[PDB]
Amino acid sequence: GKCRGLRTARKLRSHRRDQKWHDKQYKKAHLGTALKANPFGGASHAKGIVLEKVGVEAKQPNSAIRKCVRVQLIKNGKKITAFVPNDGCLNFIEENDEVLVAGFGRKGHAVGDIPGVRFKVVKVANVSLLALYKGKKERPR
Amino acid sequence: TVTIRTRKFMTNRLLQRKQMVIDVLHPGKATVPKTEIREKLAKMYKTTPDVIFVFGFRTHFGGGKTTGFGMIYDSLDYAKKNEPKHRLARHGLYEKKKTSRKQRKERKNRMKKVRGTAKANVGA
Amino acid sequence: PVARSWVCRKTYVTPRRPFEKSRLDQELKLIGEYGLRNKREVWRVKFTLAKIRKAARELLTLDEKDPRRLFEGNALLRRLVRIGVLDEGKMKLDYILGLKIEDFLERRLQTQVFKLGLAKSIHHARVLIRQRHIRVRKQVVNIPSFIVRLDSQKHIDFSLRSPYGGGRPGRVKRKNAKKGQGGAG
Amino acid sequence: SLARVGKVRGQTLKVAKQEKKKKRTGRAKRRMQYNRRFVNVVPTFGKKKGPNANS
RNA sequence: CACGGGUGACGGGGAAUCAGGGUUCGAUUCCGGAGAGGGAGCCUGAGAAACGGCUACCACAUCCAAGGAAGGCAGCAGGCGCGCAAAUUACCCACUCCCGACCCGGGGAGGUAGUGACGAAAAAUAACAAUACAGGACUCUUUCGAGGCCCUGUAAUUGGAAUGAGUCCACUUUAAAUCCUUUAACGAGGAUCCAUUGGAGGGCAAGUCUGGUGCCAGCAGCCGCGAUAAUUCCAGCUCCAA
Repeated sequence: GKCRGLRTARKLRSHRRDQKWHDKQYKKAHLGTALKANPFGGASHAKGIVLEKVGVEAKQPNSAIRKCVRVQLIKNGKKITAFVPNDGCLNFIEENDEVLVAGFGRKGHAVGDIPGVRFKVVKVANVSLLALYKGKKERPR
Repeated sequence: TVTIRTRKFMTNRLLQRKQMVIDVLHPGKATVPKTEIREKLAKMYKTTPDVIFVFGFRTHFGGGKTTGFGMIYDSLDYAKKNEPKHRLARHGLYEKKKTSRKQRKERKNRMKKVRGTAKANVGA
Repeated sequence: PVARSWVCRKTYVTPRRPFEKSRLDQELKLIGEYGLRNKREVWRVKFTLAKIRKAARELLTLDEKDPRRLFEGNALLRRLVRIGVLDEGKMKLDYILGLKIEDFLERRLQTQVFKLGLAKSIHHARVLIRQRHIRVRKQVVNIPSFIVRLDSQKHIDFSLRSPYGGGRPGRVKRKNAKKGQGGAG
Repeated sequence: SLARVGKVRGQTLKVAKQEKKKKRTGRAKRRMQYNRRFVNVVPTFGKKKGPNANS
């Protein structure tokens, strides 16, 4: 503390109440701007519609062509670059398919070699991409 | 080898009965039936087995001890005075109704609509 | 509004660091010494030890000749005596803190059957507990988490309905007898 | 581009799973684990190699 | 710090994390407040601005013979939509209580069944013996080798002994059932009656093993791997965590 009076409790409370807003996590938790700008809306998963598939060039030293999907959500209609995690799992996703999109773990941040892509794909038309990669289930045709 | 002990013995004159907790020890066999329970309580208490109603057996783990509750009345008139009709029907001196509750609710709400003496004509 | 309890409590607490080499070494030695099933079987006894030692520290922080301190201390020492981990001459609340996980695991009924010697191994004793051949005071104990009391330690023997004791033989003996009578005629 | 999806998974050779005796589980698995950790080996001089260490 | 605005604010007893301090949630079985799509008004009645009460407007919506009548599931189940997201159009007043003219009748309050890996507790998927072997506390021998008074483990080498998942008489449980326990007769040697979920550079435990790819495909929460010798990719084996 800075002021050490005997009855400065309202001064300390008002000063800490004004200085909590300068923290990033407190502002992200207590203002509705980030919660409105979040396409999930404070959620963990969201269903959407595949509209196109984009090959994104990777970053710095590690170079690759990552396979992202432009997903248009249902509850907001916003468009998200979602990442297809496993190998060979882009061919399981076609145009105009309802896929499930979640975060990646860094709480809204592009991770590693993939620039500007925050989210990833979990399930593809009520069939998970993990099962499509393992070969346990079959895509309904 | 089936042994019946009676704990928590109580004489309820306001209920006109005796009551006890029955502990049945049966070494190396299955659960004895309520008919054999009533017979052994009859030959123990030297009374008629018609007023001996025993219910609620619980078998402990291992298979050598069961515990239930029992009461012994004085007469069948007193048993029908204060004894539940379902446990009377367990032994067979009473028969309850057979009309099920959903059809009874449907019949009651149909009789609620039609007003007059014709409710007997509405019901069945 | 329904009539039920909604009262539960986790008996185990996972450690803070998941992959400590010394902690995994100690738990692996504990299971390989006392015949346990997994790591939760270690962690729940570790958390009961945490409860007992935390209560002992809370009593030793209290002042001497305090009624709550003497009451809780005598109750905890009575519990330790009746579960049989602490000796009858060591019934003092200052000696609770010098007690160990191995002394808690020595009072398991699997370890008690192995120390009385009616079984062959610790895991074979657990096999006997599973297969229900033993009883404790005319009560079959199927679950090896039974805390054996010091008064009930000498009452551990084979059960009544048991092919290893005074009972009917089992499936393999009946099948061998049936095959022998079918081969004889 | 987007035309090389699943290239390595398409061009590698599929090797079938080798048959094997089924593993003991649970308390027997941890007992066998303790038996292959401690009571079989002896304390030798130098750095002790790992379980999967091969030459 | 009035007034004004916002709240993904009903308030509290409480829940999680916790040294001490605090931080977050609380709609949720206990109490108090508000209401039956939105307001407003009233009879009855001790108690209502009541909605399984009415009376007018807005929005939704049913049958009609076209004159009319009639509704309020944020109750119980159930249906559509919205969704990342959540169960049967079952049985009963027997357990706990309530109502009435009341010992008797009723109660989608409540209780019992069906789905259920939110979650909490216990806990199967084996053990023993014999042979070949690899070694530890002793006697002898400089080693090589021998003995077992005491041992520990491995091996589709072999052997019985025991039990449970399940099927299933019967008893018990219960308003009638269901589940638990007991009990006949069945039911295990690849005991096929087969346990998976993630990783193996560091954090953080675990191959510089084998084949292919060659800054491609892909791995990786962070640093970082991958340009024809990849301990980090894809597969086989092995190991590690639960």
